[PDB]
Amino acid sequence: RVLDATQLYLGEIGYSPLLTAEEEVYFARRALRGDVASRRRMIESNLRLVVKIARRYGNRGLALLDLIEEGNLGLIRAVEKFDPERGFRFSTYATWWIRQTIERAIMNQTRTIRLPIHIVKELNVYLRTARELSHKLDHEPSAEEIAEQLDKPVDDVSRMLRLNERITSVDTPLGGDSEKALLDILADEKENGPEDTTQDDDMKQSIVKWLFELNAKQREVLARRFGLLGYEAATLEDVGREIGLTRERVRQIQVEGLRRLREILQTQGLNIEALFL
Amino acid sequence: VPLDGGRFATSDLNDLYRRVINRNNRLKRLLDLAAPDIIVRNEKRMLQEAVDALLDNGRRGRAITGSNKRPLKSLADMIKGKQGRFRQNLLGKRVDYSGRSVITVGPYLRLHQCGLPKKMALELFKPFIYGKLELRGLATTIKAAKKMVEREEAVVWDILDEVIREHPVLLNRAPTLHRLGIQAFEPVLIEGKAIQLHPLVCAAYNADFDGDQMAVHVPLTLEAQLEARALMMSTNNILSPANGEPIIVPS
Amino acid sequence: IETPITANFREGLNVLQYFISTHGARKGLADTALKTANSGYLTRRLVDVA
Amino acid sequence: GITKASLATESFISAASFQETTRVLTEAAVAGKRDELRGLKENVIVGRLI
Amino acid sequence: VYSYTEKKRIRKDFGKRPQVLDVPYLLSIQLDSFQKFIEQDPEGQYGLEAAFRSVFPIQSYSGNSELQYVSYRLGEPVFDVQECQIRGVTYSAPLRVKLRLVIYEREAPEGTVKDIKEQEVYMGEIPLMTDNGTFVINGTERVIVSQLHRSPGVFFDSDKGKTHSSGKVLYNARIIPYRGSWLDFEFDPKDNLFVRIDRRRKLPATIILRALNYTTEQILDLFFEKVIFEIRDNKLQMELVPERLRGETASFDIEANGKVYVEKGRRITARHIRQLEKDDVKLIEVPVEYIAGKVVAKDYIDESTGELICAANMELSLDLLAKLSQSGHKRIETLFTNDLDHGPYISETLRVDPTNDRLSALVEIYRMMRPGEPPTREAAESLFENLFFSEDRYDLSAVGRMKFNRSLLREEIEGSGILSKDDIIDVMKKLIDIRNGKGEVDDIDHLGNRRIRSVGEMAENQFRVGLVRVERAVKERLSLGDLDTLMPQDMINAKPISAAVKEFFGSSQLSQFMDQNNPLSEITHKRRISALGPGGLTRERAGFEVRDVHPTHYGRVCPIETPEGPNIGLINSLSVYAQTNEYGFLETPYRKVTDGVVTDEIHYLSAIEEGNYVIAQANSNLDEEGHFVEDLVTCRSKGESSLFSRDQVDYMDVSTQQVVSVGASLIPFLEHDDANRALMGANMQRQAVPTLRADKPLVGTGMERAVAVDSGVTAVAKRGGVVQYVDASRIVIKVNEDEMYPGEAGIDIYNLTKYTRSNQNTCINQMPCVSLGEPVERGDVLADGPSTDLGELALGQNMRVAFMPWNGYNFEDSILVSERVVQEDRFTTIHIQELACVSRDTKLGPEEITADIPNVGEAALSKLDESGIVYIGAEVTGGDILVGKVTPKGETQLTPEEKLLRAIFGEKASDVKDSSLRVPNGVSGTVIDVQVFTRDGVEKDKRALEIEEMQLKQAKKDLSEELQILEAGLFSRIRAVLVAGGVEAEKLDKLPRDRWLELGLTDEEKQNQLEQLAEQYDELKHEFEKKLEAKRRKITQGDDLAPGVLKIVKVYLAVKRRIQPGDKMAGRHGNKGVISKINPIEDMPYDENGTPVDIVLNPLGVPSRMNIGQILETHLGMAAKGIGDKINAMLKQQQEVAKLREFIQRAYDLGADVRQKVDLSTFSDEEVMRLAENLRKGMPIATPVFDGAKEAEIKELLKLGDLPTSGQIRLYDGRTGEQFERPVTVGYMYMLKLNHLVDDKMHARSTGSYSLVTQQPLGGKAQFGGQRFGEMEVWALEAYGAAYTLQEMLTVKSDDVNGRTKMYKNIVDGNHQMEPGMPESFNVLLKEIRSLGINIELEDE
DNA sequence: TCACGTATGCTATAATGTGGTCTGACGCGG
DNA sequence: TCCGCGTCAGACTCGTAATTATAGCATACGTGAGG
RNA sequence: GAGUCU
Ligand SMILES: [Mg+2]
Ligand SMILES: [Mg+2]
Repeated sequence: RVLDATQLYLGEIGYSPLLTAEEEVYFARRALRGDVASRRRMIESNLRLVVKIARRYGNRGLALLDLIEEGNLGLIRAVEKFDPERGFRFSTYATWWIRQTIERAIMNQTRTIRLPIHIVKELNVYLRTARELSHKLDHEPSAEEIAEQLDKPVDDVSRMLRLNERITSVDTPLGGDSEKALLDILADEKENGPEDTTQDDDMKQSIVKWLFELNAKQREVLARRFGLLGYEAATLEDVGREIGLTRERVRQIQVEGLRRLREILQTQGLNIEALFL
Repeated sequence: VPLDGGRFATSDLNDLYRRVINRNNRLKRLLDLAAPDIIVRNEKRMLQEAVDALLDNGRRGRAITGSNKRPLKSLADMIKGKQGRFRQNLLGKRVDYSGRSVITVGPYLRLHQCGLPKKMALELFKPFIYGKLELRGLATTIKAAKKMVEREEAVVWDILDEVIREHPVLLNRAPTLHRLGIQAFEPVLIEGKAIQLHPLVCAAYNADFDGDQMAVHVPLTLEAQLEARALMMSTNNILSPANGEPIIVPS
Repeated sequence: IETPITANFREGLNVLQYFISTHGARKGLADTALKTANSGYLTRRLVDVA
Repeated sequence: GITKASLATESFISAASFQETTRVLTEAAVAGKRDELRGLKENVIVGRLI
Repeated sequence: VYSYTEKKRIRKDFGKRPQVLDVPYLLSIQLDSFQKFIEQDPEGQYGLEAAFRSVFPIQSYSGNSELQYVSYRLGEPVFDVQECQIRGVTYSAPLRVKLRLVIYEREAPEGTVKDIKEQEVYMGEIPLMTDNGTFVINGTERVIVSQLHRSPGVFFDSDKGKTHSSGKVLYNARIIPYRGSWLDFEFDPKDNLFVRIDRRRKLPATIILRALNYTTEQILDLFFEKVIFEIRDNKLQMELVPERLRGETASFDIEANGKVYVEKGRRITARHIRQLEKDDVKLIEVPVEYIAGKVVAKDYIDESTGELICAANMELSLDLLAKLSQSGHKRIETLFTNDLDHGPYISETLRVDPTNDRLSALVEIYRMMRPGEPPTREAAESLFENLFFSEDRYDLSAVGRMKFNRSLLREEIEGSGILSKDDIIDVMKKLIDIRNGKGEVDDIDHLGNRRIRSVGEMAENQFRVGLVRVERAVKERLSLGDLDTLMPQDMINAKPISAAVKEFFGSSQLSQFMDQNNPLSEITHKRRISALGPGGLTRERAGFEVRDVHPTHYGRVCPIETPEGPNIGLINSLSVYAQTNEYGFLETPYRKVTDGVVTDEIHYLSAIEEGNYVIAQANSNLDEEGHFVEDLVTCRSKGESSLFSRDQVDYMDVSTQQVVSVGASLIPFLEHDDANRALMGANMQRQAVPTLRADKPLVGTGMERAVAVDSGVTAVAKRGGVVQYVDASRIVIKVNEDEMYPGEAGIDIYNLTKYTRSNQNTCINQMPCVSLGEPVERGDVLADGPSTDLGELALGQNMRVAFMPWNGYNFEDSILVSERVVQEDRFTTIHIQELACVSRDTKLGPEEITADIPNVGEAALSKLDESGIVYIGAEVTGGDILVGKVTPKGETQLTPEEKLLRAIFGEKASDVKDSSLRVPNGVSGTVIDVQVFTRDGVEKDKRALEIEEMQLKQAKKDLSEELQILEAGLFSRIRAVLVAGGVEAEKLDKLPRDRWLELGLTDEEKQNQLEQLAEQYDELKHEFEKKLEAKRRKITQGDDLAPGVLKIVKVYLAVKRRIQPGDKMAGRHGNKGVISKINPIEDMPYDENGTPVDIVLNPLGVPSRMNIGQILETHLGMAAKGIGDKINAMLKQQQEVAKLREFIQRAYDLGADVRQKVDLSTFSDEEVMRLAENLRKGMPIATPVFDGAKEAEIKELLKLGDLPTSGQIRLYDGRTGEQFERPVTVGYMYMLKLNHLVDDKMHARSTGSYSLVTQQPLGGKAQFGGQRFGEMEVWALEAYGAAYTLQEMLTVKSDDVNGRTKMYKNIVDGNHQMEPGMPESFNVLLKEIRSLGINIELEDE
């Protein structure tokens, strides 16, 4: 017995009929015409090719059994669109699909934030340029050495190189054996702490009382414009919908409410004190 | 979430969920394709492997490693053992209104007392100062009170002095082997940056002054002020609970 | 150890007497680092039951 | 013994907090056990009054 | 006798053991190991040379094309160390290697001469090691620690009673290669031999033998002896070797030609054995019943039929003996297998062995290591050959083969990396010898089995993995590639080799931050041996046997030097005279004893070699180049000490100091300190922050100067001569003609490294310690480092200490210091601090650095300039902005209340928010420097432009001075050559010098000198320009930064923290303590003379601690100051040069029989008064480690300063004025300010940031975090009963999100109310358990 | 109905079973 | 008797941020603006 | 990963 997933699938595909020249054409003749038996025993037989192609395409993004799975999917489209009428062989044609289906599916899954086809192939242009620049500039190539080789924007070379930077995980320890990781340092800035929470309770409870303080028509017009007491933040012209119905008298009364309130902050002890804030 | 620089970071669960969803969606596609069973079986083995890795990584087979060579932390791992939620974030906690420093003698102090630095006690008792500053009518709002304390105005030291009288503080040393590892004292504001400890309670803490550090905790609530003074005060805790003999003994 | 140190710290230990002393020095400091945790694990077992 | 008497307690939250977290949770899950929060550990966990 | 820098201040040495071997360079191992890795070795492969020869030449799978290594070269570094430390880049060199693509013809057999292509390819930049043994990685000095691992070879071991219940000691063997699979042989309870590869499953030991083509018959005829059984007529007979019936009972009546020797049931003693052997007894008649049980050795087939009568290895019986006699066999071979001596192991193993022949064994071996896979004759044979028997997958290395052969008692020392058939069998043989009785197991902790593996070897290892990563891509692209088009560089990748070496000089446990808060920490950290790391132990895997001290350590590793961490026996400092053996084992020097006379020839004995000889100890008195005076000498051999005769003495310890480390050598009177406290003292000596004023130690050992100089921090004279120019910044010395080279001017330049940052944010300054135009000898210290004084190591300060209690202010080693020490600012430390300001690129836009910042008072913008950078020299405190950074922000949703408040003042927030670099909270100092790194193409600040103007003009005056001093020094020689030939002194110096180089003489050897000086002048003239261009280019050049980063401004602050209560101080005998109070001078104790004490220590901190050295230090330190205060009085009185000569002379020759002998008749008048000037602070004294000063010598010295024998003085309380009841020990103890300073340690938090998932407070002052309330601390309030105190800390102080914000509001409203909830960490536990597929729900009331 | 980023598609020489660490201990089941 | 699994004290300070490799171009697929 | 108190 062997209870590992890999060496079991490998045992199965082993006892598989290795096809010859017009054996491929004989089955694929009835495969394109549509045959139950042909599709399977063509695909079943040619799994041995997929493994070898996937073996070289490893240690790059997925493990191994992952490349075989997406490799087997390329072998199936090789069988659907093979032409036995053409004198050329299947192992030639299918090698194009299995190298292709693995290459193109790796680009998507290998990256945690999904990186698209254009930006990845953009990037590979810059990467292979870098290796040739590097042999003759000893030190790694700069983003301007790469941009100036292709005569393309430094922003565009920096943009794509910036997307290559890999993602560190939160459960990675800085300590070693078992000290602390990155969650143990990183703050939740979205939830504000008691000091910050109570400050807007105190700022806005201070203001609920400063509303009752100013004149009845001045705290009506000023509050409902900014959307403090009303439902919607309106403008000088839009306060006319309510009862104001004025453009000059609304603007005089808005600023009249703020001027009496500016001297309420000069006397209570803020004004220039709370100007820095 | 984003690291300050452009780099991002993610949990190891996102990496295990992705393996599971990829293999599940591909399985659906290979069932759609009515592929031979040999292909379908490989995919069902890989689905079992990814689910088993998600739930408990290192249990069924060799755990799936990520980029670092270490294995991806599974769900089970955030539950189980020492660094699990239980032992680290639930039967024990990080605490507000706390600090520490290097301790030093206070042989002048009385047995119910301990030297608490100015600037430590100022940061410790911030909410009570903002509360006194509004009562005496010195600050209009909390933002105003915050700046008065940040400037360390002369008025603020006098109010800090007022809050702390008859308001006890808890002092703790590692290791906390027995209950006397924490004792309550009346704080005495001092000039330097170092905690002054009463010599007679030194036996309970096993604290020598060759560079020990001690944790400070504020009992905020009135219940906690009374619990500190009635149970955990240094003067109430003289005999050892292990043996009916005094731990508070001159050396 | 079958050979004990005849000397004292006022008189001073010689090269070998020190070397012999270090066997015991390290083993003591070793228990301060390691064996403390077998002992502290007893504290923990005891607390969880009572 | 200590280690067994601690795990024999009907509070599974006391047991999963001591040791053997993986085993405790599964045996409690299959029996459909209900912990009524008796002891100190349990209320320390939920953040209640002892 | 003594040099000029020694003449300034001589240490009175109390030594008595003349040092035959002087202290070697203490940083030898770092430099010599890495030097092997880089030096291109021609043949004897080492480092990079070995790497290429090993992996190359790499050939294709078609076998048509291959790459071949020629030669490699190292390019000069892009930035030197100076500029690497600044920019933040690795100090590394271009690796340029010549590689050649040789292609064979596939038609011709090997058509070798087809394409011989060639190019010199870039693969990676290897980090270079500094002069001091450091690597500068990303602008940090880092050290790679030497590893101590189990040596390769064979090692025999045994589980005693760990294996099994009976307690059968199962003996085992392990063949450990440098690369390749392990080979284990081991017994079982039932004494069957077994083999396991890579500690896989158990396979019968005879299976590897069948795989090496050994037939059943050959296997028995390796291990067992033969007994020939002759059948004559009827009576059965047996061939006797009398020695074999040894300690055995005679089973039958042993009778020979005509004599009964032993009766049935009788023990055959040594006498029965010599009776048969003297009578020369060869055949004996025996019963037929005796073979019943014997094992037949070979196959015996019937001559008549031709079939097996009995197979090899099968137990005979009477019916088998009948079939053999009648068949036609009357001479049977049989296995000789004693129950206690020659054991039948292989015999019983063969019956357990399921395999039959060679091919059956190879299958079974294949089936173990590759299980499930169907075997083939190709796969089974190929695997087993690639395990131990391939040049590729296996290598013992030279050390492995050498230790392997020396274990198996071989003649041959060097040999093959592959295991031979002989090797595997010889090992199985020795394993069985150990089980038998002769042979013992080797112990692992023996340093003869622990090999030292420094930087160079481990850098070579990683570089190989680099080449091996490339081997894949070479074999790949050789097959696919066109042969015609393909050059070698298209197949090579540089990134894997760069990456594998960068992984070592970066991620590795052994590459770490240099502990440089102290010269001693640098040099003892570089001398460090860790057995942790890859290829080594783990704390998980560390027992107590590895940790503890071993006999072998003696003289190799210091037993008094190791952390008191979890790493307590794992990490180890190297001893003083210790060295790495040629192979890698440790070795210690030893004076050979020939004819009983002690020869000054020294032999470095390896761990192995030491055990043979008897080594006398250093305590033994020689007759001064006669021999041992005492008839009996205390010596040590075979890991033990005993007394011996004098002709039996073979060797002797070279120095008194050799068992100890560098750290421990600096502890005075270490001989009187307990090992336990001595350990901490040497560990804390390393933590000692260097002070503002480097103060020498009055009570030294003498090693101070070896440490300070070898540490690299002191600028030393490369060549002696007169100092032409002295200055705070640099020293220029003109060299003496005899050492000066004839080509150049011969003027050395030392630009001294000035107030600069350390890794611990402490200070580094080099001050010139020789005066303007002073005569200097080669190898003298021209400039002092941070913790060094006239060449000697100065870690801290010595001061007047009184041992007496004081109102419990020295309670538990709490320390009472005078205001006068704080007033003198002598324990005040400098802390240079590095804070960076980074303009990055967010989604919303690039960040600006301008003084134009939204929401800012004029107090912040006052110290900034137009560009938004603080002025150099401006004092700053927490809150103050150092660099004005502003960041883009989306037009964020203003809350209506905010919109009102912004409309009230008018100042509405702009699109660009704010992220300015401002002084850390509470810290504060003076800005000493600002450095600006702008990317190539981003808009520069005008400040950056000022800095480029400053750097350029400075560079121009710097290289002007280079050419100017060098030209003046060069023509100074030409002028002297021109006089030797055509003397026209006064008249030639009148008109311009510019036309001096045309002038020659008649053609002599001196004319040839004029030519070199004139050609070299133009060489420097043309070099001056290409040098100026290099500086000017590097200054104009944009610095290439991380992605998203536009520019960085690095601001340097200088904090000057003085001592205060909480600061940790200590002596050097492990005597810790914390300042508790700074007592005013008026209050301190004072002696009859009136002089106030500096520090008052607790006497009760001594008897417990058993560190008496601190008291001997105090008494002697007092005596030393007593001499200083007498010389100070005589210099103030101004008595006479002849008088100072007498008193100092009597002092230096005071000891009973001192080693050093200073005659003052040699000193001139000017030399004596420079010396007295330095001795008046106190005569520095040296107490070697074990060769120290005795009580009598110290008391004798006390009488020279007119001080009491007792070293106790009558002190008087400063407060009261009355006397203390008894005399109190007072004197001078050299104390040390540890880095544990209270300004850093003190931390406090009310409310702060919260974690992302747990929603609990952060951790550490680094993050401004709350304190950990662990389950230990939970049990304390549980136990009291205080459940409210606990609930507070479990909810509203921790997770409870409603609780924490609500409670903060209750407390500002005054109301101290508990309004709790449920921790978010429990809410997390619920979802984490539910995501496991477990229903956890809250069944309510 | 283009513009733009994103995705799907197909390439016929033959090519057809994979390839990091090597050491803990003391207890307690199945 | 042998293999597998489970435990293995308590807080603190510092410190840094790594690597690789995926061809090239043509029609299809979705949303958003302008005639 | 290098430390500090036990
Ligand atoms: Mg103590
Ligand atoms: Mg202590």
